[PDB]
Amino acid sequence: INFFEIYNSLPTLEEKKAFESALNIFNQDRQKVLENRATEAARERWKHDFEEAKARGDISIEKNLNVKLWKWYNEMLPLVKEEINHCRSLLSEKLSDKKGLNKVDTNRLGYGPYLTLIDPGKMCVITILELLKLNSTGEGMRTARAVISVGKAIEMEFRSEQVLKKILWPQSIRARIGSVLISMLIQVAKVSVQGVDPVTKAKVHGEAPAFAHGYQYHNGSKLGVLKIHKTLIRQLNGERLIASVQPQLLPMLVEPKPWVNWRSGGYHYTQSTLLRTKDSPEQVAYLKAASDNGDIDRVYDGLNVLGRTPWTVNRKVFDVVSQVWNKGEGFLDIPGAQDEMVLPPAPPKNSDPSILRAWKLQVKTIANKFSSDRSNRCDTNYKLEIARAFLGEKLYFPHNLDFRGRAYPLSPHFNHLGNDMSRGLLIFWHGKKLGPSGLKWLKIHLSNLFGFDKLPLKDRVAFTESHLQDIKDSAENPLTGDRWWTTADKPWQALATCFELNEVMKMDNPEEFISHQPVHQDGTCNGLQHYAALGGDVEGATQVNLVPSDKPQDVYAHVARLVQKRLEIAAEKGDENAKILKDKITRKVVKQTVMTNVYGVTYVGATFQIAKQLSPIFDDRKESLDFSKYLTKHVFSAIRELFHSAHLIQDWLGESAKRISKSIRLDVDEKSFKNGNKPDFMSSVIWTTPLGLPIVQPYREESKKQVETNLQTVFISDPFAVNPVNARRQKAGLPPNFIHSLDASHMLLSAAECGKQGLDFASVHDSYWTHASDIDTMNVVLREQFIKLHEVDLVLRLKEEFDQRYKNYVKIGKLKRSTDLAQKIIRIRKDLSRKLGRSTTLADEIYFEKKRQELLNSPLIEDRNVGEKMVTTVSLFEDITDLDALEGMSVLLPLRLPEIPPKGDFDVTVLRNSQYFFS
Amino acid sequence: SVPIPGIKDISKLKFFYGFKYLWNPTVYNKIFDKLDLTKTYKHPEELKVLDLYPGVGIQSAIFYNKYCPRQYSLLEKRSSLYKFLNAKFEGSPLQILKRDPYDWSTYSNLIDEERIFVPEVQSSDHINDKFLTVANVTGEGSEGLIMQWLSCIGNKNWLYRFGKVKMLLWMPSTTARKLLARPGMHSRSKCSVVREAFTDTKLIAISDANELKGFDSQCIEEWDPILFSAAEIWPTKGKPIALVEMDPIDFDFDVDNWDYVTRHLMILKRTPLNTVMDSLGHGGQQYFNSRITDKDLLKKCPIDLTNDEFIYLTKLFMEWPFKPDILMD
DNA sequence: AAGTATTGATATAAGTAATAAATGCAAATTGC
DNA sequence: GCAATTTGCATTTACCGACAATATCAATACTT
RNA sequence: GUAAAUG
Ligand SMILES: *O[C@H]1[C@@H](O)[C@H](n2cnc3c(=O)[nH]c(N)nc32)O[C@@H]1COP(=O)(O)OP(=O)(O)OP(=O)(O)O
Repeated sequence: INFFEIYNSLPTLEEKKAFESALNIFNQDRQKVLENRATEAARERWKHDFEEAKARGDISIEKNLNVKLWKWYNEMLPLVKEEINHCRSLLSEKLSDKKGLNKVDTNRLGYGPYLTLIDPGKMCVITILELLKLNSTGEGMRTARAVISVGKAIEMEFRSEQVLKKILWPQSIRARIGSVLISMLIQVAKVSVQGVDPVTKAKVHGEAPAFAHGYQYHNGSKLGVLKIHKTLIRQLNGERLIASVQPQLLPMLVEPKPWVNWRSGGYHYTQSTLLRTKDSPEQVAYLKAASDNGDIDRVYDGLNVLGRTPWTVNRKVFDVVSQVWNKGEGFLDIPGAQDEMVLPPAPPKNSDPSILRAWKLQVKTIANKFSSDRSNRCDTNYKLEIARAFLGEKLYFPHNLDFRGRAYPLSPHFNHLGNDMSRGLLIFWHGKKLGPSGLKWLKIHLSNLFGFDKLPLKDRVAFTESHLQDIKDSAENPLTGDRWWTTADKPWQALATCFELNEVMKMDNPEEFISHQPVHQDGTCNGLQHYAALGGDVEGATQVNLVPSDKPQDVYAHVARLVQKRLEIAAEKGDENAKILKDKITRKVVKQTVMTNVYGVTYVGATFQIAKQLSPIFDDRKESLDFSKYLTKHVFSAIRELFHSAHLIQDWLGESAKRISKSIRLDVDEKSFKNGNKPDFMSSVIWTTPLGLPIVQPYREESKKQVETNLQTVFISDPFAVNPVNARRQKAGLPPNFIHSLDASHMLLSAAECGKQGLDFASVHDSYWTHASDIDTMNVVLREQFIKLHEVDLVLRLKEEFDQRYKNYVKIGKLKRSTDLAQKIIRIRKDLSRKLGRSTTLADEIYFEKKRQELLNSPLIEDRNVGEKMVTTVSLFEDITDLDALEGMSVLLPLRLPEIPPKGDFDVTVLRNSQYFFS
Repeated sequence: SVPIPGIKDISKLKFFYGFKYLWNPTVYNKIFDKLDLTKTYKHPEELKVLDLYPGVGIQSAIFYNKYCPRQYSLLEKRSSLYKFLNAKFEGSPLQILKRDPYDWSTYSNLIDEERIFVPEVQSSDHINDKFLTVANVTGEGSEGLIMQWLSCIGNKNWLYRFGKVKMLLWMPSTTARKLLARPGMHSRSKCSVVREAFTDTKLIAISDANELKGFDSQCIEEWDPILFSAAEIWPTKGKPIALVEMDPIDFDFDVDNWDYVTRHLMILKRTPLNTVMDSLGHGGQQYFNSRITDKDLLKKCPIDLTNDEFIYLTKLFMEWPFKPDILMD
């Protein structure tokens, strides 16, 4: 049976739709089975195996593993019920007069509801699952997550049980409940082990506990492991019965449930959150407030359209991939099977210590290469196994957003954001007529898949026409031939398109042909495009293809020419690195650097990327770090001299982020913070995207503190306790976050409009994918949505939003005492200190300012007069136009963000006629 | 006939790496008189002394001009200090060597094949009579080397294969307190346990007077440290400095098992032994509760345990039928 | 006055050492 | 003001000399 | 922490 071939064989769309409905009805049950969680089936299986073993009367431990687990569950249940009894006793009593008791009730409210029955399932499965989790075998696991993972699994059970009908659990509570439950499991975990006496060498039979607590020493720091007995190690290894409760995430088989709330959507029976919040309470609070208000309907529509497109696996490409994999040696991307690591020969101990350390570094290099190849082989094997399992089915991909808004799939193993193989093994499920333009668009897609996207459309089609013979030969013989697709920039997608085009050319009339291969439309340097659109800079807009034209300018080619000129003038002087690198600078070696410069990649990241692109050439094979850093310096000089309008906006955003991260609330900080003189900064940069999604930057100073648990004190960090913000992280992360939010907003608008028009839309950040027949309509939609997004002044709206949200805030700053303005501040403080009777401090000044705002904000007219009469530290600065010009005692300053950098003139509507803008 | 470097001469030195030296011939002669090193070593001529981190060399010069051993050895790596030593001690009968005492292969080379320094071997019954070691490890960072030598005492691999060798050790004042902690004291640790097991120590000298409150009074009165003020050491920024005498003694137990038991017990140094046995292995609490018939030991904390009690616990752990493999570590 | 509790420091092990030499990215940030 | 100084966009996967360290004790803080 | 992938 093969549903894809059945679908292709069905001639008419009416019975195609009927078959689709029948397939949906049939696969509903399979989807439910796939999403099933083993928190009840495991218990039923254990009970059944125990009963059958008892009925038989004779069994052995290997098949009695489930019997032992059933015994453990039976012995555990009374203890957890007793704990719930204690919980009810402490919680029910209304009196709240603690008598210095050692009893803890904070966890009790957490684990009261439902943990009386299903809980032993989770303790058993998790403790068994983490068998050699963090190299505790030296058998065993680190207690750090062992308590946390148990607690997290319990929380997920509460959340999973609610969808079938304290939103975020604290790390302290999760650690407490995990510790309690693991201790209870340790108490009654028993196993029989036979030993030999040392004195008499006689066999002994004696039961021993299964799980034992312990500690280990690593470089002078305790670790606190939790170990498992040898007999259980053998039985688990000899049976391979993991029986996990959380299934690995897989592509769906049914249309994903449409997004309605921030917690409802995605998988049918597994809950998901609209944002990939790294357990930050502020982001969750803001997202929930936005969802309750109901102003992200367009985001919901965009996500629904992104997730509604069905996929399937490409059998023809999968066969070639499987053949290469079964051969098992080095290929385009598959590293090949390295059976065993070869230990290099070592020099004798009599050799020099420098030679000995050289040998040690050689062995380290060999080990690193072996480990990298092992990891890549494991990833490829996982991906191939999933592809083989899902071949012939109707895939789906529910999508999710990170805290900026960019769209990612929910299945992290097999998706279209993977590598070249991952993208190649996927084709659209629906078949659409190629039409008059589909043949041209397929040829263009192949042409720019080989990497020749710097040439016009007619030249690309001419190149495809020139190489059609090699296309046909390659598709006829994927191997045992010229292997032409191997030379392509993206060989696997190139190979799939070669198959596609060959099948087209064998057909007499290409227009009647039904194609499935997606067609990639992408923009070049999306960050530069968005900066040009924001700043209205025509000089950059013409450089990055915003303005209509007939020849597509290449920013990468331009910067490559500049770097070549720099290396030429350096080689004229006579630098050896200049001589080496002068002629071998290409587009690719600076593509990543220039693309991610807008993204905020620093010098080290630039060196890493440029070395990554330099390595495959092997021209500098042994070590190219010095060449990498010199070349990054030159590339940075070129980028600086090239871009200025982008840099103005970047600097404005960064400096505003700094001023926000150095701010103090007027009202919250009035409470004493145990410091007085030095305040703590608790404000994070927050803004709203044009769609309506509120963004809260999570960068904060996270400090680990020991939390008290039954087993030990676990050294974890609880994010729920608010902490001072990381000003440097916020300043360095505001610009790229803003740009990526704009990218995601444009994605969602374009996806919503395309879905309304009826297209099949799949997007990977900048690139948007669609059938070859719908490329023109998608392009029109994209340009319209870009116009709608950038018609208004986004930077001006951002400044207005900042000034409206942060109206009643003050900043701290140091100013010279010699300033006459500072003298009046001391004059006001002298009266202020005397009235209170104690020394005046910054906290007292903030309290006075809040009192003034209390008089000003009062709707009563008589109250406003007193506010004007009351003069405070912030009252002095109401007349100073330029705070920077005025700026030795620390004094309060009002928070005033700089006015937006000058906006050039550019009618963004002009790109509607442009064709090389996004292609 | 060896000139002691002058305080001005030490003053010219720029790099000390954090190692505090002493420049008082009076204090050195008082310490030597207290030690009475001629009692154990009744041949001044037959003595062969190896020093580690000699530094300025005032102690070495005083020792040579007082005893005149057959060959005095100095093992230093610091460039400036080596230059100073060669400049000041040129033409002297003293021998200057440029090596690194941290590197294990240094002693193995020096004794085994080139044999620039050939020691002499002695039986383990009595104190060695030809080989003496004097060390200065006052640098704060290098306190781990002291524990390494303490373990080498038991392993009989570094230099104690020649016999039992007396060590004249300069130590940071905090490491002295860590090592010389009587049972029940707050500063007791596995370092103190291994010190008690392998050697008997007498705190010869200590600079800071206030520091003496951190030791045990009955041991202080018997030891009689030669107190000196803090201004007698050239680098005055560092913490106080102590000297100990390290005499290896005979012992009878399995070193690896004893190390494992002490290490896994003193992670919890205040929990009663009624419960901490479980950390050793699976069912260890039950097994040791069954085997031990003494209630006092069942209630004593590991910080109060003595070496005899630790050896008894090691013997019981060996007698355990289901003991896990310590060698996995 | 009686207390009790939350916070902060210090040690733990022992060859991925230390200290000074070395070197490089610079810059936005953190000590005095 | 001055010297040093420690990092620097998002998402996912695999692997490991090993990754969120823990026990205890005193000093400050709070409550009665 | 190491490596890789994507933008
Ligand atoms: O900088 C890291 C590193 O020292 C250590 N660490 C964390 N996870 C691992 C691991 O799997 N293997 C090794 N050898 N070391 C590890 O902890 C430090 C702190 O880690 P981060 O704060 O960067 O957080 P996270 O664990 O999420 O990092 P990563 O695993 O994603 O890189």
